[PDB]
Amino acid sequence: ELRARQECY
Amino acid sequence: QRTPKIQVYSRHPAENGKSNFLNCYVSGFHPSDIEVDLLKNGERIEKVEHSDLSFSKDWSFYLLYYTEFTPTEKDEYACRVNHVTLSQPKIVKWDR
Amino acid sequence: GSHSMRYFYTAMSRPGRGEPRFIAVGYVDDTQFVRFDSDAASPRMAPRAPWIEQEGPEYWDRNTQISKTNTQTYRESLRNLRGYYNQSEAGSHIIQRMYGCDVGPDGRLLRGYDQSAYDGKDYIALNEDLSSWTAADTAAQITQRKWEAAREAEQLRAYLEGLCVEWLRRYLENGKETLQRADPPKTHVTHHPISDHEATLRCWALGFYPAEITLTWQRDGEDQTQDTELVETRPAGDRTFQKWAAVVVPSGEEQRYTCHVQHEGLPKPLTLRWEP
Ligand code: NA
Repeated sequence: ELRARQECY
Repeated sequence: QRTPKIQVYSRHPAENGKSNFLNCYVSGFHPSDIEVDLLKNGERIEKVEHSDLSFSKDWSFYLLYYTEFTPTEKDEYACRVNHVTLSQPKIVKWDR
Repeated sequence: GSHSMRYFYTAMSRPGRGEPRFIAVGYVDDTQFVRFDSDAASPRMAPRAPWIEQEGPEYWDRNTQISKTNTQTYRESLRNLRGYYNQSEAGSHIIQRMYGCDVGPDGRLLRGYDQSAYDGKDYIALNEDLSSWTAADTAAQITQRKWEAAREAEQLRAYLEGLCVEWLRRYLENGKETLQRADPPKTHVTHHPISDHEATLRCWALGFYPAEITLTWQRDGEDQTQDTELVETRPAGDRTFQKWAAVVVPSGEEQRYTCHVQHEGLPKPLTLRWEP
């Protein structure tokens, strides 16, 4: 299951 | 940039007249764009499949290219690789 | 024993050839189980192991949406990193990210991971505390400040201690017949004369899973690490792996050499010699 809602770099 | 390592081998120990899989494993390379052909007597084998792009702990990429085949004593097999680190394609013969 | 789940993301710009490509692959241990490719005709999270196929449509839709959002997020990140390094719009660049969790035999979290690279070099990594960052350079410090202002480490810790371990345990149960089965190597020793003076002894391990293996040659009981050629462990295409180790030996001294094989699927470690 993937991590949701990543912040961009 | 990092140049690809190349191994050419079969899935199972080769026996003339028995269906097998011919593998070309390319690894250790960066960046990820790469051109790989499997060759039979010098001619490009059509409809070769490959694995999904992934990478190792040192960030270098690896891919497996493969095709079903039946080895014989006459037929020579090879893998041909091009990459930005290579002036011209590298050909690695299947060491039967 | 212990087990791992990992996702591997690659984002690749290609100026003049469209928008950057985003690829994601997921593994449990050495078994790939999902893939996503933004270049596909219709991009979707897609199964690559039989035991994941039983997940319902909500799972496939949710993971597809995350990956489609990541395609856009990683394009923004590529634009940002180009600026952080004062790079022109003409060059192609790559962000790589690996993240996931390890659990022990009881399923407890052993450690979490989140590490990134730019153009193949370490860029930023979450520390083992799951609370602070290590930035490789002053560009990565910009990302670090942005992620500290956003409390991104806290989001990673929540994922790693929760969803990551919970879903890993589910996959290990649903796939137990393969994921919790170690297949031992089939082994043999071959002999290849080089000249009247030397010959090559090669120790083979075939058909093993998982990929971790130790193959060593000893001469008179002493490891010959400097003189042993070890090929990279390579996939067979049927889930299993192959490896060999070779040493050049003086003709007539072959029986002084022993090959030693350690692998999780073996009842006990193996000692092999050439048998003409
Ligand atoms: Na196991």
